[PDB]
Amino acid sequence: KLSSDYSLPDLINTRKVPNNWQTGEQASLEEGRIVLTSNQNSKGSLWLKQGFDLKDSFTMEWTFRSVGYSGQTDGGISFWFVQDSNIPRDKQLYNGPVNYDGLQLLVDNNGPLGPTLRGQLNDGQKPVDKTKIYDQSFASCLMGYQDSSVPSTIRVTYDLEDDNLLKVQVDNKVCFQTRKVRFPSGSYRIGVTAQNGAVNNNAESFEIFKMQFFNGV
Repeated sequence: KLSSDYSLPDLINTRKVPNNWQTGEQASLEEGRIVLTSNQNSKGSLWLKQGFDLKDSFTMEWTFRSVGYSGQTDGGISFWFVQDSNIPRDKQLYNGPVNYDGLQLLVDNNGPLGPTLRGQLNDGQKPVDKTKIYDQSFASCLMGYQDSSVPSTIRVTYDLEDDNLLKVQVDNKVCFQTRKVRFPSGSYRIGVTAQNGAVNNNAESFEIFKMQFFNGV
């Protein structure tokens, strides 16, 4: 049930960035992956050009890794499913929109529990208090992500016909789920952003190996 216009092919043997996606800031396609960060204090975006018209259920699988640094930082990678009439112009929150309307999934390790993958909601009306990110997650889970030889796959499933289940999974292992989130039908934006910040002069490099978008669950 895979959808091509909203997915990212095998980047191995892709030499030019696929035409249905746009990169930004220091994001380039190196070697079978889109490297979002790689120089000290870098940032990178990678978003779909066309907007997804959400009416029914969906499954969204991201595949990523981090390399080149072990230790605490204010860096992080975040995945977005946010309502907007184009690629979000705001970059103030992990190289992404601080004033979003939908879902942010943040992988970082600067919070009270160390490495996590967390859930974050806003409605577009007022931007989020970044100093409150960790107090304001609707759901989270412990998640070693730093360096781990193999990439992790985050699987986001939204099951409209089951009292709207938002279930996130890391490597087929349940990270969290809820029914407190019901996306109103609209045109949504899909992308990932990152930054490694400045702490301890780190060069944490975030890589995107693939992303798959299915209609339905």
